[PDB]
Amino acid sequence: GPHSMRYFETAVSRPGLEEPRYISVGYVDNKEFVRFDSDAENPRYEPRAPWMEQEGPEYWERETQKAKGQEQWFRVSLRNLLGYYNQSAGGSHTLQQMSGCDLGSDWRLLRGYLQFAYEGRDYIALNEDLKTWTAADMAAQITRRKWEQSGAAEHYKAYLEGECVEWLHRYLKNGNATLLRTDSPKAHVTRCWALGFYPADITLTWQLELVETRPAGDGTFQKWASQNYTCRVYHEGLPEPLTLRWE
Amino acid sequence: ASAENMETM
Amino acid sequence: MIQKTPQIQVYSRHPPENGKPNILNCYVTQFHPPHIEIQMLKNGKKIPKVEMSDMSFSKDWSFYILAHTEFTPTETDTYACRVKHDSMAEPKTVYWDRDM
Repeated sequence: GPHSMRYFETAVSRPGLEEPRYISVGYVDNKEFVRFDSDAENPRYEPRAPWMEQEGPEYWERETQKAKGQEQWFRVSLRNLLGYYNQSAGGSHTLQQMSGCDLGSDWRLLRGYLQFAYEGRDYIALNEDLKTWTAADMAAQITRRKWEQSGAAEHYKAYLEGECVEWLHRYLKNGNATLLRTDSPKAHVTRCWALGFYPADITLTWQLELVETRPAGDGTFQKWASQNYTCRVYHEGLPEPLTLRWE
Repeated sequence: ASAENMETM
Repeated sequence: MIQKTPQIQVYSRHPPENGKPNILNCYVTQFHPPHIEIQMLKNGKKIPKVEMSDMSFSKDWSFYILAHTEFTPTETDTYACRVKHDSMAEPKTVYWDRDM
């Protein structure tokens, strides 16, 4: 089926400290592979999946150094925004970023993402044409015009269409261990439970009160909902939907 | 592989 | 302030059977700002050694995390998750129901 990569980056400013806390978290087909964290001991892009270990110290200097840039970028930006909105001093603010790319089952580029939130509110976003911006509010217009009258979009486009695809095409080839080999739900009634599935997309029914899908810590997911009445399970990995009652 | 930002907001 | 109240679910990695080692999960979601304290309790006593996992956010920008620790379920004891977060005056405590 289809495939994706995403980096989630958060910077949080703090009263007193002149450097914000910074976390970046990498995801492949919706599953974590790399992470950086500013607070930590002495900080770098630790791997959070075993298949990423075959990348050699060399790849980590590259990425770890990249994360150094982003802190710089997020600090300055944190302070540009304070003025844009007349936020006075001593108060806690948050800037968030999302970027990455979708691939379809043929491995070609479906679409890129590059977007931003301030205080948890949409701020500015790259349109699906990788070439123009949607700005949420009047502050974001400043950013927009800076980014127009400076060609950022193409830079991101170049990362999105090229690099993003190239490396994901590769991570895929490096770790089908807990990726391409998807597993599927074991259901039962005690309310029917689906357990053990991957990916997390699933639907449940009763035929004659939704629990949200939830990590079980080991990489699989679970859901539930509560003779006539019978439960059906729908999933990416079922070679035919499941039907049951018992008890 | 993460992306690098250029121009600030 | 821009603030959102965390949703909480407490549950086991595996369906529980007496005296049979397992993991307990406390999944916390939909909250903002991202700072938060999560505790796991055995009979109102702070369980030692809890791993924090995730801390990223979902496409609606709101934050999620998973807390977890090792445990041998018994039916002589209570288990809960206790959360503290600027959006709530007093800590919230959700109790484990083994059928859920």
